[PDB]
Amino acid sequence: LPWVEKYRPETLDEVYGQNEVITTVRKFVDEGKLPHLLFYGPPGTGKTSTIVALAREIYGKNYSNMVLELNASDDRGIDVVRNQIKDFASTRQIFSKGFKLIILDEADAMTNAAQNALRRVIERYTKNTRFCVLANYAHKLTPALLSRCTRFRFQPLPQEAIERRIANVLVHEKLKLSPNAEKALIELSNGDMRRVLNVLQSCKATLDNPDEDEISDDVIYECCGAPRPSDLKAVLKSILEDDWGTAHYTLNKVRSAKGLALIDLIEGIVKILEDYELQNEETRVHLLTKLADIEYSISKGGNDQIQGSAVIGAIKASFENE
Amino acid sequence: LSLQLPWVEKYRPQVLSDIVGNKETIDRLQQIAKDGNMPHMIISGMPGIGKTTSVHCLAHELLGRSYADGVLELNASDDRGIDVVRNQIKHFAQKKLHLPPGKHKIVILDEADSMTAGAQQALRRTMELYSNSTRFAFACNQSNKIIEPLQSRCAILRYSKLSDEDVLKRLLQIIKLEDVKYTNDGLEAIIFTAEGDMRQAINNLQSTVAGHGLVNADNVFKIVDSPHPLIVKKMLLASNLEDSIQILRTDLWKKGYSSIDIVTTSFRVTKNLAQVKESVRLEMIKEIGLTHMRILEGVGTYLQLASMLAKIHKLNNK
Amino acid sequence: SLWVDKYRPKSLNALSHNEELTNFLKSLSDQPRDLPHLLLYGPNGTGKKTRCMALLESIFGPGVYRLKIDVRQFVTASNRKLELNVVSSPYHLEITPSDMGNNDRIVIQELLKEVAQMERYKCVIINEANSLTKDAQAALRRTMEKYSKNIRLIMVCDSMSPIIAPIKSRCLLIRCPAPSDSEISTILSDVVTNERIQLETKDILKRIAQASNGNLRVSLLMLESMALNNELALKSSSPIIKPDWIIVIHKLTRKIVKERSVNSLIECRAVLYDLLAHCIPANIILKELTFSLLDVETLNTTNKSSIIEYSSVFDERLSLGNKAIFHLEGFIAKVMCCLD
Amino acid sequence: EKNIALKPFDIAHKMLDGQIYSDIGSRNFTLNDKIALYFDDFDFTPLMIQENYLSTRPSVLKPGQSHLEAVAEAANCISLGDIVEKKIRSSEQLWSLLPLHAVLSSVYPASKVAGHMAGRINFTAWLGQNSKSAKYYRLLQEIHYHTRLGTSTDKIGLRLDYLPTFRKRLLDPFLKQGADAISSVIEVMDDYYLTKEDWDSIMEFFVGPDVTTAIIKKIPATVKSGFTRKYNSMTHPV
Amino acid sequence: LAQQPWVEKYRPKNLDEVTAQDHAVTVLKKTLKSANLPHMLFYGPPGTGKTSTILALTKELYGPDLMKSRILELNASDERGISIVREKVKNFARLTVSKPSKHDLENYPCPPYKIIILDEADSMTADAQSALRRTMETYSGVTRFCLICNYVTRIIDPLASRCSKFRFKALDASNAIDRLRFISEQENVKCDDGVLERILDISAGDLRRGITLLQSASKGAQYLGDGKNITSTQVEELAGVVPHDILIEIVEKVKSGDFDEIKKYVNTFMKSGWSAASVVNQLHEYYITNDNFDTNFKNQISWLLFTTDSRLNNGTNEHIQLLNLLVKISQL
Ligand SMILES: Nc1nc2c(ncn2[C@@H]2O[C@H](COP(=O)(O)OP(=O)(O)O)[C@@H](O)[C@H]2O)c(=O)[nH]1
Ligand SMILES: Nc1ncnc2c1ncn2[C@@H]1O[C@H](COP(=O)(O)OP(=O)(O)O)[C@@H](O)[C@H]1O
Repeated sequence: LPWVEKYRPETLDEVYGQNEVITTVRKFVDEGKLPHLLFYGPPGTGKTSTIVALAREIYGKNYSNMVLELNASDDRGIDVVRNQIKDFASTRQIFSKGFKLIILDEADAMTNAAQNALRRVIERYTKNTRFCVLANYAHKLTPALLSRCTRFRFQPLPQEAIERRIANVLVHEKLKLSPNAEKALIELSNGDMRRVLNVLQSCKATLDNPDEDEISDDVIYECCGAPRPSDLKAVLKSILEDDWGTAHYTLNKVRSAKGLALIDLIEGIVKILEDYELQNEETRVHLLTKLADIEYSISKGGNDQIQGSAVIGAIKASFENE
Repeated sequence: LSLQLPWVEKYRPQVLSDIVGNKETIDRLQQIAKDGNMPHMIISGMPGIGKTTSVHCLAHELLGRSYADGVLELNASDDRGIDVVRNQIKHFAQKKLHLPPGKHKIVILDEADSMTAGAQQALRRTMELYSNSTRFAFACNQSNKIIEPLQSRCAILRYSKLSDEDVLKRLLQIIKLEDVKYTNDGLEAIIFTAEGDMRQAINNLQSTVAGHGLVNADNVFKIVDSPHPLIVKKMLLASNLEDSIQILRTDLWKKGYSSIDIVTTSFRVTKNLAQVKESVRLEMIKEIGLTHMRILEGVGTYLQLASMLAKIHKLNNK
Repeated sequence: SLWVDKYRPKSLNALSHNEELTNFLKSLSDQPRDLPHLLLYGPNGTGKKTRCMALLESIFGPGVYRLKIDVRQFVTASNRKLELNVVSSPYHLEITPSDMGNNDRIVIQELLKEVAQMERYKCVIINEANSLTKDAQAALRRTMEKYSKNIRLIMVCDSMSPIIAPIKSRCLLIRCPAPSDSEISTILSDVVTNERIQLETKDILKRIAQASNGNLRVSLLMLESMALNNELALKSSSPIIKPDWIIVIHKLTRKIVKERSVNSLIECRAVLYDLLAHCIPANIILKELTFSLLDVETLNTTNKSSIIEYSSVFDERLSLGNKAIFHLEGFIAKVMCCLD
Repeated sequence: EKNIALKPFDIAHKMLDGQIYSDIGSRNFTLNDKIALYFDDFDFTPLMIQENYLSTRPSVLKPGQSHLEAVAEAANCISLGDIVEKKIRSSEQLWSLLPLHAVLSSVYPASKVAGHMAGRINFTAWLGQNSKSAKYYRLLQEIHYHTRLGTSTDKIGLRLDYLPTFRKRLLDPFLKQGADAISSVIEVMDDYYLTKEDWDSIMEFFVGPDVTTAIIKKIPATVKSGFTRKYNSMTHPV
Repeated sequence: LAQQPWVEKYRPKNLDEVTAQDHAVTVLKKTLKSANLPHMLFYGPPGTGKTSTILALTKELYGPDLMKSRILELNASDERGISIVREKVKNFARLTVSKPSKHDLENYPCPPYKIIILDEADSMTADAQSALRRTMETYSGVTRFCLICNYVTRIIDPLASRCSKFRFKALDASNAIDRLRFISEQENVKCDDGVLERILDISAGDLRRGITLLQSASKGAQYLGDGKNITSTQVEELAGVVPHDILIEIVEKVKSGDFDEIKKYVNTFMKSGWSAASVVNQLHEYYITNDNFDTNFKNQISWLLFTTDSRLNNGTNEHIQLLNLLVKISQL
């Protein structure tokens, strides 16, 4: 079984907090003013567990007949899920009273047309059906769909909570993790517990020694497929200190041998440069503006070698200001 | 269990006098209701401003009794079928009903501009065939997208974004009806968040009342999922670029706020910086809009926000 | 029967300039069965379409010139109706999918699939391949992979840079340089001997070749225009005849250089509106205006550098905008500011 | 009724007023009010601003700044606003960029050249010119379809290169020969499947010193009658 | 038989025929020894042997004949979008597994699953990769995925976690030139001195593009029936590469700095039909890797070349952009 299914926060106690959403939804139900809800935030915060707990509390024993759980992104397509929703909302039992809840998961994966169709369905069946929409990013949803639903945002888990959960997973799975590897994993996951669990499971799988070996930060970075900080630091040092030929050769060699895309290299270098203590502010201004221009140009295509040399020149020229 | 009735649905306007914004269009619709002769009309404007509500209120005003059965609502982009909705329109129009001579059955179609030229021609033929019994209302975003014959036959009504005064009046009416306890800063915060969006303003008011009971700035911004305007203001007005980048990195990017929300709040806050000269504000708005354009094209990274802050700082200190 | 069209070479033996390219095309027609997909790129009016048609005539015979024109109707998503002008022969098809805008992908897919199903093979000539959208070019690559048995594409473009690398890898790149002034003079001399045109001296043909800037079509049409104006007797003092829009643009350049003010800018706007309304493309206007400004002898190096920089900026803006008069007026205003 | 047509004029006059851009005017009429002015009839406001921003006498000029520099900056911003409008109205439906388009097309260029109106607020000429351009492009497409078999060119090449020589071959002979040139003109038309409607359409494309309206009007009516009679009296290729 | 592309004609047949990818081949051999084959992520410089190695592994797994039925080859960048690729994968998985014969079962391991190869995976968007991960999870019982890409960092973390990653080293110049020389000798291609080196330089070490260019040059030399050696000018012509003499002339015109001379030369140059993008690329290569220019000059010229390339990528007039670029460099 996947490690995401295990250690799932199936109870409100395992929820990191932010129970204000739960209390507000409870008061909405009590006051008879429950709107179409939209829960969004980092994956694995427990949105599904929170909404199923709310549904259990609201209805009681009659859960499956009044609550329908669906994934907005599914292999059967838009027509099948639309038919499911329409037949669930249209049908009424003998004891039909109140409202019926429909939960959609991973709604951000739908196309714009599917989202518009879902919005129309929500508007049509709003008399007796209340929709709860779950997504990872609210901005990926169409503005028309966002207007119907009341937005609730889930904050990312605090680093201490993530560390505690990681320690719990490690002690349950009998895995020994280096502190550098743990820091790298926390940084890469940026608060996504699903990413943490997937990477930990894959790293355990890849070890030649299933239990005795220690997972290093190198293994974590290989498993995620992410630019190692050492490579980016070497590239930045070569750019800042070596002449143009050496810097050009080093950048091309590193980002071709290690398979680092130029945009990921730019992102990593910007992350590293933020910790520098620059004497002149014009250095930072030029760095940020030129690197953003280069990244935007990369998004549109263009010549890759020219863009790499542009990165080298932008970094070299800014530091002339010291 | 009990029934659910949100404030947005509860307080949607019914009569034409309930609508607050678009004074000229509402006056024209009231005149049409008064003289008892509805012509074919096309209503156009930016999306999400509630154009269909105006024609629904017009239908309610015209049909004193036949409002329940004399109104048909359809969506042109609905994939149930353009031919299907056209056949339904034909069936509804051919279904005569007892009415005073000056009135007609009303059909409201949404997203008319997205229809093809052939579909618009077919609808024009249908409207001509049943012009004696059923009148048509087309809701579109771009008026020029609708074919020329439909524009010439119909009367064009233009719908614009609601001003902050109209939103304030509607919110005050809802508060008086709902005995909501509030503060002036809270209503200012709600209006600031919802830029002319009546639905979003009402939803935020209801959510704040449920969550905290008192509508003040802190409670409103706790309920509202956008970045807090004070944080964005501190980021924008910081005299040191390091301070601005630090505020961004710590309080907005690491807090999970999307880049779209950050740039939108930056645009809103910059527009209202009264103590900054308006030329400087316009330069800052231009930079914020450039980064917004970059984000909407799929870049949307942290580096774009950092560059926006760098350019704004360069403008601020001259 | 204009002289540019009456004396167009109808066969590979009738070509007169770029002998190496003619020999290469003759070699291609020697093995029709394994004909590669072609991509011809070069300056406008140099003979690319003529050479494509001559190669088709070499492969299939003179029947390629029995051209009939038809309109094909296609249905897109959401049931949009499209019409594409397809010039056909019993052996080849000619299409300009860029005329359909962003809907060129579906048109290309449907038409190429239909032609492959109907069919040793049938040649499809795609004009202005450089202006095809990237999705259309990907569809073209897919059709090249799928229907290489029955479809051989001959794409013609003026610049091969907008063409995507996957298409470039699967096609034979053919470079068509503009003819030299000597070859243009020879062609014009052949035309004037055929049409019995008096010449005081052959230097008139050299002047026409120089004024045409390597555009053979323009040179032939200019020769015919000059001959008609002088009653079929060209003299050494006969002025070079330029098109109406070029004269208007040169007048605009003189106006901009002479007076730099807001009123001058308003009148420049009126001129630009006149040019755009009569089917002069905005990019053409910008290029001609820029290269007329750079030829003014009273301007110094700084002025010309500023002019070319502003031209580059506003050309990029033209390629990304909708209302062209906005960008043209911005460019003219910037140039007026820089000239002061 | 008529006030609807006057709304864009009122908005353009108000936005180009130089009083609302001074410090006191900015306090009394903030940036929110200006963007709200844009959002009143947002279809025509950018067009009106682009039309009328050269007709002002600026009072907001910076020290050492001329009127020409201000209009250059305004034109640059108007071009950027046009790019933003294209990206808004395209299939992406980026309607969240409307305030940015407001600033880029209406408020900022007005800020650069705000002042007294030297003259009258003229309606935008871009709509009529766009309709005219569309009509002429349709005519050029029809002519190109008729003449595609005989000419080796694209539509733009037909406009830029072929049409002047077609003028020399189709209209010039009438001026010097009169009715005697009808046969040659008809022969040239037959070689390219040009109908008399196409002959009328071709002469409308010329600009500058090559305009043909007065020249055609000056042609004797007998020559035109003979031309149309001879064309109608014989069969033509299709 | 009909003529076949030399790219697919000279692919290695077995894993032992992969030349320079010792590490990846060793790890794949160890994985093949195990009965379970995980999802595979192949990454490295282009034209290093990713597709060749995965095809050789498939041939060893299934056999020469059964391989065709068990393999679906896709290209995520070639397709219209996510829907078509995922529908094709769904149809391939729903299709019944081919029946292996007695010979196939006894001579090769013949694992029950079917291998799906997706080329240019890094070109997919994040949504496309997430949908691909969902599809892989749905049909993980009977299909094993292989993702071929140049940059592993362009693949999202959830999708990259499920795949064991194999790193392919860039081919050394000697090995690539020896492979090209072997291909030329096998196909009887007469090449002059430095022609294969020029082909490799033009292809930037990409052996796929190098082989394609060599085959095109061979065909062109076949058309020109003089029976002479292929020359570097011909391969430069076939790749759309501006000759070095024209580049030197451009450099000299920029060095002199006269605006009118530069404008005249660019006007003459645009009539020859050479691609402006190739000129910008070769100017970047010339100036950046040149020891006769100081750091400040290269700092400025990198930004100049970047701006010109960005404007050229927008579909602009090549003449104006090239003239602006050349004029700006002359002022440095
Ligand atoms: N006499 C002669 N004329 C040529 C030759 N090549 C091109 N032309 C002329 O150039 C004109 C335009 O060539 P065109 O087919 O439009 O080439 P393209 O527009 O560049 O693709 C034709 O009308 C021909 O008359 C040639 O080899 N000999
Ligand atoms: N290690 C290698 N040994 C021999 N030939 C190779 C090697 N790598 C690539 N090639 C050659 O490259 C050609 C195809 O390259 P391919 O493997 O498709 O590139 P990619 O690595 O991008 O998939 C084949 O003809 C093959 O001969």
